[PDB]
Amino acid sequence: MKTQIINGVSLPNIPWQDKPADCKDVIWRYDANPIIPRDQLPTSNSIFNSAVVPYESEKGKFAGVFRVDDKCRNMELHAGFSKDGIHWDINPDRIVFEQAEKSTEEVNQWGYGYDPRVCFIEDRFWVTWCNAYGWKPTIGVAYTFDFKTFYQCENAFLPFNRNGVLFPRKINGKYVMFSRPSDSGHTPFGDMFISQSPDMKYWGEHRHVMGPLRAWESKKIGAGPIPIETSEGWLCFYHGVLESCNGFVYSFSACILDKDEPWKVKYRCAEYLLSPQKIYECVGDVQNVTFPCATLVDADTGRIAIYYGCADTCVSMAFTTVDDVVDYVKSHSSV
Amino acid sequence: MKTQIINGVSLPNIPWQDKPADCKDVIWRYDANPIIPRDQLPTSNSIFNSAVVPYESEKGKFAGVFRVDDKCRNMELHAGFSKDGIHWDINPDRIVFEQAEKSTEEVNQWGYGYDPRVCFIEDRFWVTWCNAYGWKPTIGVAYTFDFKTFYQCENAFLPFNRNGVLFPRKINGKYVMFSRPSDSGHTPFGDMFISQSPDMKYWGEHRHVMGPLRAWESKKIGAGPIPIETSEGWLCFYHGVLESCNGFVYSFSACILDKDEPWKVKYRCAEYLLSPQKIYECVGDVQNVTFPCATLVDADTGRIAIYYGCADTCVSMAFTTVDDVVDYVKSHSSV
Amino acid sequence: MKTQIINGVSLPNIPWQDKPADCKDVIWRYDANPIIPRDQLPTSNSIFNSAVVPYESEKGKFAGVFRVDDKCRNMELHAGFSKDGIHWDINPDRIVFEQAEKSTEEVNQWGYGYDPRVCFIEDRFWVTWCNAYGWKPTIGVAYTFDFKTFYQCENAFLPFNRNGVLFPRKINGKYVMFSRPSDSGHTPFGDMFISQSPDMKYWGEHRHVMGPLRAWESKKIGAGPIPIETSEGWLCFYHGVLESCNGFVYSFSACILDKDEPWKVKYRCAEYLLSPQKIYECVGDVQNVTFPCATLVDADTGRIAIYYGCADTCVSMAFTTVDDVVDYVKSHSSV
Amino acid sequence: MKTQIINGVSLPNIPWQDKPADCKDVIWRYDANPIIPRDQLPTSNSIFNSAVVPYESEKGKFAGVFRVDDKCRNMELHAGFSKDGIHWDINPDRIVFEQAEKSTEEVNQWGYGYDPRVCFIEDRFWVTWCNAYGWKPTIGVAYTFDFKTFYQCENAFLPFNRNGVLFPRKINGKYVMFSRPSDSGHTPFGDMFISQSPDMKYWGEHRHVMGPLRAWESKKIGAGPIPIETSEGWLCFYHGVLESCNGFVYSFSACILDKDEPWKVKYRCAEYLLSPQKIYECVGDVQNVTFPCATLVDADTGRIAIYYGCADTCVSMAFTTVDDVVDYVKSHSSV
Amino acid sequence: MKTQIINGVSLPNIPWQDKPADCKDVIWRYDANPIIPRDQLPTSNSIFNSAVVPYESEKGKFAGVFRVDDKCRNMELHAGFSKDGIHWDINPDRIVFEQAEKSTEEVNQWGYGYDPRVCFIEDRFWVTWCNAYGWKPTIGVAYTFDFKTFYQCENAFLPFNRNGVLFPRKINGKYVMFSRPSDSGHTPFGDMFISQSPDMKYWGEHRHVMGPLRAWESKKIGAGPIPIETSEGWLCFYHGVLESCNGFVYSFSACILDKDEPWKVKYRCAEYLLSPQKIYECVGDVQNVTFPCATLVDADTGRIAIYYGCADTCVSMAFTTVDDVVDYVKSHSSV
Amino acid sequence: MKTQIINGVSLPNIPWQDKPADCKDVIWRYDANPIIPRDQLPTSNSIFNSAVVPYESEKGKFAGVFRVDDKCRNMELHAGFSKDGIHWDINPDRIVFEQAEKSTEEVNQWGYGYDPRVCFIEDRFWVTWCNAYGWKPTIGVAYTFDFKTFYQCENAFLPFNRNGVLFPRKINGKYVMFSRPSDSGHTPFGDMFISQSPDMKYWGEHRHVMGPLRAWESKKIGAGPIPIETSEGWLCFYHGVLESCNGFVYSFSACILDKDEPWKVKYRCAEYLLSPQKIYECVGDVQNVTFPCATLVDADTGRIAIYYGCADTCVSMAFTTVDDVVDYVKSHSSV
Repeated sequence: MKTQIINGVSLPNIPWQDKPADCKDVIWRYDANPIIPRDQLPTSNSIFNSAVVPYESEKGKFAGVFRVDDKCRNMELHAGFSKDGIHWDINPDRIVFEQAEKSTEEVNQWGYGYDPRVCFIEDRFWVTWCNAYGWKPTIGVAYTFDFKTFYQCENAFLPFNRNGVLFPRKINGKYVMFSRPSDSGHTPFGDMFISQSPDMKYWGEHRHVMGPLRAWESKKIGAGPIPIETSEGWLCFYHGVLESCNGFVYSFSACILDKDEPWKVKYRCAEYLLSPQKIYECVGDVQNVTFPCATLVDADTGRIAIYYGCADTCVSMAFTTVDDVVDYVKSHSSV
Repeated sequence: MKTQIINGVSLPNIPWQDKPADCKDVIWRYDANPIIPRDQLPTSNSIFNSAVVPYESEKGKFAGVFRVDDKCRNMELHAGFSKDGIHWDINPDRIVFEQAEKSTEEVNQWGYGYDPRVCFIEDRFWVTWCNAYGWKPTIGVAYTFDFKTFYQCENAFLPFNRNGVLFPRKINGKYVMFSRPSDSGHTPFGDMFISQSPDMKYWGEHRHVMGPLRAWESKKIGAGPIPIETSEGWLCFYHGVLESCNGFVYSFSACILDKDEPWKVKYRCAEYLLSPQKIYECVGDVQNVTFPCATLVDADTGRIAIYYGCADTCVSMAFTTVDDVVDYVKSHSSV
Repeated sequence: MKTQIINGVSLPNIPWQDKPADCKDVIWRYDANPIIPRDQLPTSNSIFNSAVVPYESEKGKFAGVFRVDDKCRNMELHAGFSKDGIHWDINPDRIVFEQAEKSTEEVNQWGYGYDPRVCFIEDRFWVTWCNAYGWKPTIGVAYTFDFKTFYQCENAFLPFNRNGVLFPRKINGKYVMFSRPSDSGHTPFGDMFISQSPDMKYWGEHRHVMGPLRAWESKKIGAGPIPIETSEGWLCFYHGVLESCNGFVYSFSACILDKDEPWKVKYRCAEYLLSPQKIYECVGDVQNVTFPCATLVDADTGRIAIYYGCADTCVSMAFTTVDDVVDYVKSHSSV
Repeated sequence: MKTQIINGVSLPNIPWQDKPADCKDVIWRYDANPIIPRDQLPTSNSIFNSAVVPYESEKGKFAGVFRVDDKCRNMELHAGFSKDGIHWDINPDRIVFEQAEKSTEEVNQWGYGYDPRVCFIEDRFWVTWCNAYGWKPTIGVAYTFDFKTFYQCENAFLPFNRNGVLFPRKINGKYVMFSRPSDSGHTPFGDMFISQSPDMKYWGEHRHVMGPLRAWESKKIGAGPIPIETSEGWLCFYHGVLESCNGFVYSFSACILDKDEPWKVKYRCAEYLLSPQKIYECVGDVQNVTFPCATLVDADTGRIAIYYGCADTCVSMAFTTVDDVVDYVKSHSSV
Repeated sequence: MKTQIINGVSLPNIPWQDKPADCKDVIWRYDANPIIPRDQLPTSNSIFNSAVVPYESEKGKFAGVFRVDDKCRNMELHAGFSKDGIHWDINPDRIVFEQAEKSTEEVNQWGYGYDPRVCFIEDRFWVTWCNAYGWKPTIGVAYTFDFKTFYQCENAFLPFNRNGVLFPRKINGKYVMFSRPSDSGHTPFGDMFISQSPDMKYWGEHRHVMGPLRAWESKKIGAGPIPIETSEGWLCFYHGVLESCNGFVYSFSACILDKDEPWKVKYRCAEYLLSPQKIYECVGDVQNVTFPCATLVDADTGRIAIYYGCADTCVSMAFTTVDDVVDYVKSHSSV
Repeated sequence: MKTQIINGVSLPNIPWQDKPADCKDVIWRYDANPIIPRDQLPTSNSIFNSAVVPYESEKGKFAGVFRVDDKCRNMELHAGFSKDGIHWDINPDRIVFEQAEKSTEEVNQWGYGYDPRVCFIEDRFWVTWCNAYGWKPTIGVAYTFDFKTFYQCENAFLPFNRNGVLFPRKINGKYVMFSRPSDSGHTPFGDMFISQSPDMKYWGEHRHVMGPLRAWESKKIGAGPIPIETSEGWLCFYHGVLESCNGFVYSFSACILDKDEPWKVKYRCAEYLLSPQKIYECVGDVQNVTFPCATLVDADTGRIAIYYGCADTCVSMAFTTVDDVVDYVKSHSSV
């Protein structure tokens, strides 16, 4: 492989399909999407925008935290497990957080939770999600050792904020998180930022990453899945939005960020890499949405399994390789 | 049956399919939806949101008033008839009202009409619909004995108002109608109210029923079909709206209102009972709409057939029972 | 006088100043405006848009219901009295309504109230105002014999409505009220309607009066003071709104309506008769507001004394005659 | 035929399918739509709203200019060629314009271009499109002899303008062009205009054609394909927009314009002639759009083949005849 | 003087006051503003944004075209005359236009007109203003020889457009006009353009001049008075808008455009030269507006008298010199 | 004094004027407002919303940071000095920040700054303001020892945020700062929050304080001057906004927060304590604004001198006492 994975893991059992002969694109979709349908739970209206990591357990080789909206259209998080990373066993009830410290008992009342991202750091799995604080969106933080008990920490930021995604390790001795300042409604703007923390409680040294640039990403952008560490820097899949007369179209692509200062962009692909085109992407609760929240990387082969939400209804998968994405990113670089 | 139907009628011939074994919902769809396609009339752009009652005719056992939108996209009411309540013979031409009284000859000019509701009271069938008075939406009122001639009455209210639905008997000596104060466009709000009339002309004693509450019904709500009288009080299906970044999603559910003072809520289901999920509910003139304007009830068995507009394009059917709805309403109740 | 006053009163004591020689306008202002300053009460933020009638009491020859906004910016009604019609003794505290019938003890909770209109009809003074019902604007209704105790009746209408104004007698056996269908915010529209009632409780036979026409009244219109009965028909001052890039401009003018069917317009003045031009009309809590809620008419001479809110801050007076207004409306008429 | 085609061309090779026996419409759809899928090019996100004329070359009997949106969602024009008018060989790469005079070398920088219209005038093919001038939409103007080299002229008008369409000959000594004053975003208004030029550089004598009228066209209208010259006058297919709560629905119909003063409407069909109803018209990048930019007319038979955009995603075809349309337009005329 | 006036006139009688010793600004105000009060006509609501030129007649040495809004708030143009350029004799009645050619008898029906600009070219005075075409704003054109009879020509452009200002001579043998593409309401955007015409009927070769830039001019800009020809190029006073939470603030400044191609900016002052600060500029029908439509320039001294609208209520005057303004524009230039 | 000032300062030379005999208010205005006019500096468009503390220097007994908007309408901070606290010597030029550490030389480029607040903490003066990071509002942080050199630190938070106000000592060993999550425009919402920091660099443990409540503060609220420590807890003046049809009205009041957990509201005055009512408050750049950013407190007497911006135009002074404010706040408390 021309581009090496750093601090990756060996995933010979990575969900995978080969790139169809007629497929002329960098990324190709799994041939039996969606892998998690809207009604997989008795109480679920939709299941989408969901986080997955390799994790060995009684129920399989992968685990995850899943955005589940019930028939009240309440937004919740459910833990889930899988042997092959495709057919998922999702807890019927929501994660009920325990507080890591007693000092956050008052403040962390449950309201809602959506769009989680999950990664392992040094000794545990960290969950971020869009958490309600007094019914306002900010970034929630929790950790878990076993995806059974979840320990909630302080919300990282003030509202209004969304798309909080942790880098998978400390950089220069500091935890680093993508976020994306927003508002109280259907946010019509959006630049990506990073913020830094020595202890995962106090955040600062905020740095602007990038903002809306090309047409497909002209209205707003946001961080997708956990950054992938690479010979070239941080490989970051991200979402971008185009505004039509009828609403929003959510596509995603990728950029490469400087290894030591992730807010500096080395390359940024000028094209989307996947956009709403199939029936399950264009038809649902929210039309024309493809929203990546997790990837699996096999460091041995550089194969990538991408999980993305479709039309805010279901979860689908797609495949590509680190070499293929990096190559295309660099060969079609914006600015 | 645990809950009794009060002042109901015997309908052994009610359109009916049994609940499938795989089905985990309170309400299940007719397996051959839609029952009325958009192009059933030579001039129809769409047929939806329509009123249906038992009525013994030369042309069948059921009659109705149908919202028909033509290829001007004008909005009109058409009388229809059916033997089985599933296959309909809809008049090719619109209802042309006659004024019940001379005193409305000048006032009631025909501009538009949509979303009729119809029920029998005492000696005749009463029709309500969203009626244009100087191209502003209010509640039109009319009656008929035969679904051949329609006698138009005074508009019940000042604009701007929509979703006028009559209770099917007097209550404490007065006619009672649901309505839903609106504005001059795509109304971004809406609470259910009742008004009271001794004579079907003068209205007053306005009482607030309820407003938006759960996420699925957070933008606005409004009355659906004619209220059903039960031992628990009034069973009322109603629509609720969720606003996404791309627009509105119309779902519907049910509440139970006090027998004597129906603006007082006894139970209200926190969950929708049906939401736009099939292709014909999600794709059409207005995506993501399931909109109930009529139900049939067989008082002998408690079976309910529900007619509902789909994507403002066609008319579909769903089934449930009074007991199933009531049990679920009571056990999943909001406030 | 050329135009006669019908069913008026002898008011030789009417507040008055003669038309200055250098005046060219149909309506001239009192020379020591405002007559009621924003801070006349210890708790008042502003006092404006207020109602006045001849009433003989110990505290004088005139009575009224005044809109008072307090230093919370709450909207309240205070009763008031005056010997000359110019200097006002206003109650320091809000009218606390008593329910006329027990049937409204539940429904009529006090939320807020503004823009009263008042007239004597056959045996008492009737009061209308914009009344909160569940914090939504509609028309409140009350009566009083002595301006000391106020008896609240049913709200005449559903929200959202404002500018409810009674005609000062029954017409064809029915009470008649101006109103103006509105919305839940700073309403960007507005036509005048009348509604009719046999008993001041149930309302129906709604009729359209008129809508925005000329530029000065192009955004919205609304009834002002009590209709004045005349040889020409009903003389009605109404406000109209023009929208600039910075907000609204409230002026007012007059129309003449058919005696028998007051929704039919006989004459309507193309120009405003007064608009915001003085410092106390242009600067204040809401700039450029000129808003009449009462007139006194001396039937013996045709003298009219106009009370009008200025900049939503204070109350001011202006003067004109019935013949002048009538001549000018008829000779400068729209449609 | 009852109506004759004036100044037309003999097109016995026109793409054509007969009206189905079950078709009850003026216009019927090709039965294998779309004819150009979104991904016909390796770089194409979507191909729609496209211009076609008869033109003899080595690659076929018809040529075109096609709107292609690439995977950055940039808007470009690509020339294309076809043997039958149904299977199309479109250039992989955009038209790179040459300037006709040196005088426009400075101002005509390429930004974007979409919705081209093309017609033959005396000695060459003219192209109009929506051209960026400083990223504001206006009407770009060019000509070609071979569809291989394109020569750009002066932008016809100031921004903001869209839907510029040329009449296929001079009228009263002058070139005549449809356009449609717009704004800087998703224009929520739109009337059709004509402007006149002696030389295709300077435009003047601007004339209003018509504005939104019927419901299906209530929000805005614009010109579609090249006007067809006829014994009854100019036959002009046009698009019209209705606004639902979820956005815009684009439909199209026809009108007939006076032969010598084409701003004067003679007839105007009250109904749409085609509206978004099939799955490739309702689902896509932009839901519910059918947008006609080109027709082919066989003057011998009166057969018409219509090229129209679907869902801003793909290109489709429909068929009708000059007589069928003209008769329907004249028998179902608005005003 | 350092900067010379080109093609100017000797104006020893120019209205003038010397700069106060305490004045630290480039432009100082006349000390008895307004020079034209809102009520100078018996019918006028407001008189503002008005055009003025030197012109010898029986009524004085200056003549002009004045925007008068009457008590309907209709917008009209009135002719006016002055002996001293300060006290004005304004015709009580509107200019009623005569068509230059009979070919515009039909189109040029009068709707409204405002914001006139006037300059002498070769042999007559040319008048532009914002003219209604079918109640939409565009630029009207007309000429006069004596300011008594006015000859209307073709509207120069399509709607929507405002701020049409002619250069006072041909340039490269073409008429040159500033305009400012707008929209149907209170336009929230605006760049300056020029267009070119060989005959004042057909217009083309459109060139972008400049856009909003500095904070005080961030929302939109527009041309002011007739360009003044100097040895630095064209001295062009222009208006620019800032948006606060309460509305717009209109200030004005100056730029210097290239002699040969006036769409190329040589200098552009970063600061405003005058902004709303006085009571008559800040209080009125539209608060915070200072709007220049005319200047007199005495070529032998470089004195400049500026006429400008204040709060869309009245006309005021200010003074400066060509040298003062050119030095300041250059030494405080933007880009 | 019933209430004590904790950790206060002896200020016998506090600017002061005794309450007028006819003053029926908690707070009374200085009788020669403004104390700083819009044009005190040669460059200044307006000077308002400014920060003031006691500080012994060569230029006086008080110092501060002043918001100066220049004649580009750029927003700046200027240091200033005063002998009496009423007559100010303000630097003609902006504060150019030094970076406290080189780690912020890249990130902290100057764009704009406004609404400064200043207080002493342990060994230096800390400055917060609304600081542009990539032209997005957030809270800037700096310190000074002498008001001559200012050392900039890291922005406390992500955009979008404003009204950052530091408590004047550590609480529980942490710095505590008011802020107010906003958006990218004229923010139509706003709640007060605090955030906590060990080191003035990293922030967390965010706590909701309060949001809009009473009509005068129905739209949004925000922290005003530095919190004052008191026997009753933290005395905090804050601004509140009401929205009319014409824009915003900015008033201000006071609340009392828990000494140890300042996000917990003990008392909250239901009424405003000062609103826009004088000509310098109601008329100017932004109408109807009274915005407090600094108080002086004499701990010996309880005298409070209040600095506040008026109409975004000038600075005024008001007067009150701790006991007067605390008593009124306690006896007129909201929730």
